[PDB]
Amino acid sequence: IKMKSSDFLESKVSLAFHRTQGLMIMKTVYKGPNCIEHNEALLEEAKMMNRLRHSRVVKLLGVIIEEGKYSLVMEYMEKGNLMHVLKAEMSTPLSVKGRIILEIIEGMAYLHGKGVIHKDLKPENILVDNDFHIKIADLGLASFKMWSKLNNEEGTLYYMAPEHLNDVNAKPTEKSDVYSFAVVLWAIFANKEPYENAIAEQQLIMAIKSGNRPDVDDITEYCPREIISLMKLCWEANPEARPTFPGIEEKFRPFYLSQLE
Amino acid sequence: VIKMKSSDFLESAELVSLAFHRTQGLMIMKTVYIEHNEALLEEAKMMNRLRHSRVVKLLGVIIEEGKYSLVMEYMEKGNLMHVLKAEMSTPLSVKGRIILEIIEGMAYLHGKGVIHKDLKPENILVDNDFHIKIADLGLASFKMWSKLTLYYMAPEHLNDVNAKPTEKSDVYSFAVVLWAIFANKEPYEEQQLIMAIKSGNRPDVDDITEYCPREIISLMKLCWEANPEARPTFPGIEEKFRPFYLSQLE
Ligand SMILES: C[C@H](NC(=O)c1cn(C)c2ccc(-c3ccn4nc(NC(=O)C5CC5)nc4c3)cc12)c1cccc(F)c1
Ligand SMILES: C[C@H](NC(=O)c1cn(C)c2ccc(-c3ccn4nc(NC(=O)C5CC5)nc4c3)cc12)c1cccc(F)c1
Repeated sequence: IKMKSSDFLESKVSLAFHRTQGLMIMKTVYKGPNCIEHNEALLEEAKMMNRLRHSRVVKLLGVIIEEGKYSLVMEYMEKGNLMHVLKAEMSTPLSVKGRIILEIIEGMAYLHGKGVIHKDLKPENILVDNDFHIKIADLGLASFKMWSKLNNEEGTLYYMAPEHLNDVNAKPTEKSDVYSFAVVLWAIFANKEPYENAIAEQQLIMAIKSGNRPDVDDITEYCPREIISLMKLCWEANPEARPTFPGIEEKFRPFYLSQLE
Repeated sequence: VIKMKSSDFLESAELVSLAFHRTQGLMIMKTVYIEHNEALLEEAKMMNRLRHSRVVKLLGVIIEEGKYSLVMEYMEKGNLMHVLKAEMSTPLSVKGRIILEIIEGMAYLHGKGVIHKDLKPENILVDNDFHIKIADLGLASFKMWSKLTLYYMAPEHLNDVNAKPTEKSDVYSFAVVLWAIFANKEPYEEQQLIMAIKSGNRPDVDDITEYCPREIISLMKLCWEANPEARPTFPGIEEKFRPFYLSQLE
């Protein structure tokens, strides 16, 4: 699982070419003074990332732990993130959008089943391959404590549950990821980011905390009536009222097979 | 649009940077930052069409491969709040002219189908002669370049980010600028205040200790009416305020 920087041809998210295994994605996280006290915990977190093995989760291919330099190596996803694909000038049919929603659900159920709270689910953390299959990613390292710590030693809020806005000590839960899935759902059918009419961040933060949600009327594409009810269910103000991902998969999978696929 | 190069500038200093152009003088540069380019250039081509004596002009754009910058004309005295708080006094006649120039600038923008949406004293810049220009520091009007305070927000946009701003949203902002011009300070010296504003709270008129003509108090109250329908338009304000300024204030 551990690699060396010299395992890569010579040229912060970059395309990298490993000398034997080929094209990969490299994110160098820290390039400063030595800090080897963190190293066993960083290595154990990398091993936890590497044990996340599921078709809808980006695989960690390697970790570089060098005396001044820490890097994570991931597999490459050819088509970029969900928002870029939704905005490409070829249209994405309802059947493919339905499949993507189910795969996001499958990936998120798997992560929650492994005791992982994503904490930063958004269209940019949903990557797409050539066949329009998706994998969940963590570009800002929001999910693993020590790597997030190392990233910050010396982000968009459209998808943040309202309980976390203006609250640095609220602990993210499974219901915080369910909130983010709701707005991603809205984005998949609007083909754009929400809240285009916001003027100021404090206006948007306070509006969302008081009950503002993405404009369902701004979906001019056909959006099945059950998916509008799903997003509204998932962005409920009270987290206890939000469903779980296994619960979402149990209602959305038959609906996807009978109507959308 | 004029496209410019970073090699066209001698000196830079942060302040958004003040830059010294090789021929055209002092300028303000905001470095903001290939999928983006024809639309990014088209927004700039559109900004450049705002040509008016009371609106800050886009002089050029720098599209370099690690660098995206907007170049604006420089306003020597900074923004309106900085000028109102200086201990050199601003007589009523200069305050009246400033109000009329804000109106001219706002009428011109609306005439071009531009809704400012963020009118406030920080977006009102002042030159050496105390003439003003309307600016958009937060890039609030052009989406993609913005892609790269609530005291002046009309109550219909408070706790409602999906309502579409109108010309009447700028008239509300004008009203609070009026109050600030005569108090020489920001008003309301958030969820509690937001709700009070949504139910009718306004800046305290009794907190204006400077002399303030009766017509400007009534205009202020007219322009900040809860119902957007009751607020005048800027051409409507100009027909009442231009003769009033000439006969009483100038
Ligand atoms: C183990 C996994 N950790 C990660 O996923 C990542 C963590 N960090 C810091 C990353 C940084 C970049 C990428 C990434 C990976 C692949 N690609 N592929 C393209 N493709 C194009 O840009 C195309 C040209 C247009 N971009 C990317 C970007 C991933 C991760 C994970 C952990 C926890 C929860 C999870 F859910 C998942
Ligand atoms: C075309 C025009 N676009 C803009 O207005 C600006 C857009 N962006 C991003 C800007 C960033 C900075 C400035 C700016 C310009 C000049 N000055 N001058 C001083 N002076 C002093 O700082 C102190 C005394 C020393 N500051 C400044 C700051 C302007 C703009 C516009 C568009 C739409 C509606 C409008 F109404 C106007």
